[PDB]
Amino acid sequence: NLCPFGEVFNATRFASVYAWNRKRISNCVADYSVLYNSASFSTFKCYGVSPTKLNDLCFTNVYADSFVIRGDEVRQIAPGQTGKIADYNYKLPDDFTGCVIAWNSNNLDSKVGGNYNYLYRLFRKSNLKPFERDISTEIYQAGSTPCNGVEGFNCYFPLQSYGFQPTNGVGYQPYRVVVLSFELLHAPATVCGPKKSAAAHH
Amino acid sequence: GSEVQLVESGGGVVQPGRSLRLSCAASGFTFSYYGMHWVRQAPGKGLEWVAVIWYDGSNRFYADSVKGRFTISRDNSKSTLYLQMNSLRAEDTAVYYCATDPPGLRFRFDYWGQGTLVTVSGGSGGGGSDIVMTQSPLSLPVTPGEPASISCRSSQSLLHSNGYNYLDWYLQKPGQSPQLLIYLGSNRASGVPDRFSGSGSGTDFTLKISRVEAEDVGVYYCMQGLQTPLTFGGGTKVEIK
Ligand SMILES: *[C@@H]1O[C@H](CO)[C@@H](O)[C@H](O)[C@H]1NC(C)=O
Ligand SMILES: [Ca+2]
Repeated sequence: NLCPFGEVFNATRFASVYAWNRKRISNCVADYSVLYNSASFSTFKCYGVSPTKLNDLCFTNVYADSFVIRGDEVRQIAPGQTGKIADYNYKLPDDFTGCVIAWNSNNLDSKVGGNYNYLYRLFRKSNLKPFERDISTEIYQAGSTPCNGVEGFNCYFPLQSYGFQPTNGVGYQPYRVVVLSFELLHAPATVCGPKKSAAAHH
Repeated sequence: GSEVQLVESGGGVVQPGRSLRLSCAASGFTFSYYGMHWVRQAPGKGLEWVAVIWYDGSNRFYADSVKGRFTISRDNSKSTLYLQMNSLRAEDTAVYYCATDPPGLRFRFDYWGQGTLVTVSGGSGGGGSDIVMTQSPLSLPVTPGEPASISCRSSQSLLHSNGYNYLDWYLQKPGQSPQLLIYLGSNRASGVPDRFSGSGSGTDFTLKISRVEAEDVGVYYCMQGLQTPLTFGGGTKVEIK
């Protein structure tokens, strides 16, 4: 009953960041060590918890959040960050207990002429609360004239594509990101590390 | 909307092989939210897209005929767009327009400048994947007050899973710079009278004028904004009979 992290990290397609995907992990045996010793990840930052100490702990639920952003925004997937991604797209809490994993995906997510499929939110009436997800497409009212569902002066469609292109510098190339957050409820813990087994050993 | 101003400079007469830098001073709107384009028109010819730069400078695309020789850049703190042209050739001779592109929904030229003239004294490209736009008819003599319709087919579907058709129509009145008429297949631009309407989907599109007025005379172009390079039709000349 290994935890299905392969379905998250190796998913053939990744969500746009404004519509970031969440997978709930429960009732399985987690080995964060196979992730931590990988070397394919350019980013593996953990907040609060040590990644090796992670294999010795138990949680009620583990949430895997995945999306694509560009390289120089990966730094925004951290507590206390501001910027277009953290303010309008995916927001980590200041008390974040968990890990941010990222790697470069130019070879999958860029194409000549540009990849327009990946979108981010450029505007919003207010910053997102932590782990809030906004998937709406209302014309954004940048000025005092109401928009009433019509694009116009100071009336903007709020989602915009990166246009990822293979010759872009690395700070502009696409990065796949997995954020792991750990829930300890009052309930029983069902996600434990590999040294907890229910099978007899000889 | 009416107060948007784009003012190109830098044009002149230069020898082949020399360099020239175009400028476009923008006022009247938040320049740093818009992508910016250069579009050119050789004398007596249609419109040809040149280059685009993302609202924040992070991303640029070029037409193949200018790849490497031209560089597009911008200074958001001076609200100015630039075109650095190197190794000028005779075929580069044209009027160069800057145009704005609003956030989202891929490509659109919703405000145009005046042009600078640069004097150096419709194909699918080498690989065949560039979208070709074909318009019909070439000229359309019209009597005032009677309807008009013109058509545009594209070599590739402009319908996306979005449900959007990335097709626009642009009008160039005689002696004027082009202007947006219809965007995304069927939406009128601000101020376009309701006697204009665009229809169609996928690969076949039509523009209809319910009752042509003499101020509607010009050359109408279709254009796809689905992917780069951005490509225009050959244009349809609407004139009074
Ligand atoms: C994903 O990719 C390869 C197998 O194709 C392997 O290196 C890795 O362990 C797989 N699983 C995870 C969770 O990354
Ligand atoms: Ca746009």
